[PDB]
Amino acid sequence: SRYAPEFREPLIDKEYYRKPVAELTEEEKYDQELKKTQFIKAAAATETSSVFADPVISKFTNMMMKGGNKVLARSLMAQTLEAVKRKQFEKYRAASAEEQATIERNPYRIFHEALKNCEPVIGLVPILKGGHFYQVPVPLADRRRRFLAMKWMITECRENKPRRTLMPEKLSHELLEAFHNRGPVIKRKHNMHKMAEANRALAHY
Amino acid sequence: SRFSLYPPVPGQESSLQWAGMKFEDVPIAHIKATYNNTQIQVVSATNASLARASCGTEGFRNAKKGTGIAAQTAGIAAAAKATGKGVTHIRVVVKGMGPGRWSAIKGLTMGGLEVISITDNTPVPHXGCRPRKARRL
Amino acid sequence: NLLKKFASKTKEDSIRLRVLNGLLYKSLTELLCTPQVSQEVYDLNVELSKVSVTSDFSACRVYWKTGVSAEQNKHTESVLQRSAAYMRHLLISQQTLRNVPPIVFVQDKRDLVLAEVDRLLAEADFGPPHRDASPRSFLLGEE
Amino acid sequence: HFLFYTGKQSYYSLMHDVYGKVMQLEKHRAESRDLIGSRWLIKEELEEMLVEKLSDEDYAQFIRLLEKLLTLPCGPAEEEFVQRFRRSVTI
Amino acid sequence: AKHLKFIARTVMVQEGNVEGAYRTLNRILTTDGLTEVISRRRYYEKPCRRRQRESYETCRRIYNMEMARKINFLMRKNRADPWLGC
RNA sequence: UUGUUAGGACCUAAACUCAAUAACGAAAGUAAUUCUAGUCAUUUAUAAUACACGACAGCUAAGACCCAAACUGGGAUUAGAUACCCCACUAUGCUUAGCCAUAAACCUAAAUAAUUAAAUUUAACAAAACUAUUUGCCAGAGAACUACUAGCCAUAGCUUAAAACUCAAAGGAC
Ligand SMILES: [Mg+2]
Ligand SMILES: [Mg+2]
Ligand SMILES: [Mg+2]
Ligand SMILES: [Mg+2]
Ligand SMILES: [Mg+2]
Ligand SMILES: [Mg+2]
Ligand SMILES: [Mg+2]
Ligand SMILES: [Mg+2]
Repeated sequence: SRYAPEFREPLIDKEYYRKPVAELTEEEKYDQELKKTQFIKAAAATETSSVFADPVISKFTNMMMKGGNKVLARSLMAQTLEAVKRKQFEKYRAASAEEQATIERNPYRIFHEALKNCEPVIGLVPILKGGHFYQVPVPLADRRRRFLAMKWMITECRENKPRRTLMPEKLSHELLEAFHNRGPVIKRKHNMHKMAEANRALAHY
Repeated sequence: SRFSLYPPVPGQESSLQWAGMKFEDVPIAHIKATYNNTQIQVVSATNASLARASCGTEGFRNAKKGTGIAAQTAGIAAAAKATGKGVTHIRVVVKGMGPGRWSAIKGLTMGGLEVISITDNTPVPHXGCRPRKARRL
Repeated sequence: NLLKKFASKTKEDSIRLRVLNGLLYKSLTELLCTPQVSQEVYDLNVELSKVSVTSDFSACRVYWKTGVSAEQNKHTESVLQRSAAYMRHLLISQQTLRNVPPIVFVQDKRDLVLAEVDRLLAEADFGPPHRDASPRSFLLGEE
Repeated sequence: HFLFYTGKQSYYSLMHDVYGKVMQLEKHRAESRDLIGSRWLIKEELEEMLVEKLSDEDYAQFIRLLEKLLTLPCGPAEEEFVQRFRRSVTI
Repeated sequence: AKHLKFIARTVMVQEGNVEGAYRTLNRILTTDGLTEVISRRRYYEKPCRRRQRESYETCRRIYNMEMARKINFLMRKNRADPWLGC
């Protein structure tokens, strides 16, 4: 890294800096005064104070990018959100007043609740003991649990789709189908948990 | 005006009574804790058998028969049989120095019996029988 | 000679190591269930996961079930290690094994992991069903 | 110099002065933060003042003696003395 | 077998603390040396080995007491440096 | 079979703690209790071809027998187990009479009277060194706790104890 270890990660929260001084906890208040005598890293190219910036979606975009083609990956995600909004608008208009209430037309809220529904609590780490492969139940961190949900989605769409379908049309159909807890990605989560149950005895190894 | 660890003296008058019973009357829980099996027998103060249990009778086998959790099950089983016969307070005479020496006493408490005292009767010869030869391993 | 004496400054293995490991675990468990080793060691109420003796027989490693609190574990580690030399004595003196290796105490936090998994697993969504040395050159004037 | 045969006549001549100062203050008998945002001189700077090679143990011992001087009541002469061994922290 | 039962090696439970009674009985049976005696008496220790063991314990106890005495004799001299700077 | 017995019988075998003690005895050896018998003065050292003793194992005869345990059988283990681990059991360990006379029988220190300085680590390591007295013993290693000889209750035994021949080392302490 070109940043010496003394450099501090930048804080790009607009409200935090403009809060009244008394509203800040003394711990947060201390850090502000300390940072006045520290070095601050320059903000990344994708780090802005925008109100429309969602960290979860920004991470999902980078996990789809190939060979540093961020423009294409962001375009595919933008087309996905639109493809999900347009699919719910059609359903909303073609639904009764009672059904209309339940229908969710916010793509950002369908994306977050979809991913959360695909996150596995426990995991399986494959081990080799005595010349056989004994995979054993494991607990997953908040970072590992989130990564697995995003990775499983980007891999179902990339592979298990017809040749002429496009990613904005397969991903939209999966975020919505996962959002209802019926997609194949949800089955991947269910299979992970069911195997861990089977290997309950092998946890010791 | 303090508690005495020493038990009541037989043949004297004491103010200590449990469930309207004197110390000499409280039934006795005989625990034989060996290195393989932990047996338990509960008897009345007149030497009449009321409950019996052991790691073997519970269903443990071989090396499991000589674990702490195996003896705990044996005590809970002996307690339940004793509680049915009408026993609430027991005097614990624990012979043996095996793994389920304490666990057998813990199971009896979990089973609803109230231990008022703990005696030890581990055989200690005063000079006796030549023990078997040391194991070479 | 007391000061001199006590200063002390200066498939066979597979089956043998499956008996020493079992017996040493059986024996050390009994040692720690009484104040025989120490009163401090008795109150720690330590449990033993397993004993692993090295193939060389250089050391005997005893795995004890670690707890949640680091302070509790740090204290238990110091007390257990200080008395390990004494524990070995007690096993040779009761004639458990004629020769016992230096005892080492290793931590076993696996019991905590298994409890965690069962917690999550119950809560999980399963889903619907010589020449140079010699003076010859010196004495001849060559050097 | 009377301390020549010590091998560190300049280090020990300085430790002789500071130890005599400490004794007079202790025999003779406020806030000690007369100077702020200052640091003790590093070993390399001390070695330059003495003009002799010092070890880490020699530097560590010198600082402890200077600290004890600050703890005790200090007249303006002492404050000027300890000032010599205080270098303004880079700003 | 001829003595009175329940006088010897008997502790009494205080307020239903059955574990504390047992833990005290263990400290009794260990301080009195019954624990070591029962453990050692599991297998036969031969007279030559018993004498070697007892001679070693005695010399081990003498050396551990004298070394503690040397440490405790200089426990008081471990204080703050009076002659700091010299 | 097991557990309990403040039931009975037995008096086999061994003597916890004390003993963190250092006593007694020529050595071997000896520590549950009581009682009886009993250790004692030769100036001191110095003894065999004589006399008397001498752990354990072993032999002989009649008993005892709780427990332990060569051997033996069974079970497991391992490529093999003729072992180590588990179970059963015998000689044997005990008593009464003899016999055998062997130990790393070692404090690896002969006994006795000195001295602590003789400018003594007088190698080193043990256990500071050293003088005198008397006896025993030793003279490179292996061959050799052997062969032969004599004595012995010993008969696959003990004590006594060489040579041929081979090597240039063997050995001790760091
Ligand atoms: Mg007898
Ligand atoms: Mg008399
Ligand atoms: Mg027999
Ligand atoms: Mg010896
Ligand atoms: Mg011989
Ligand atoms: Mg011969
Ligand atoms: Mg002959
Ligand atoms: Mg010759």
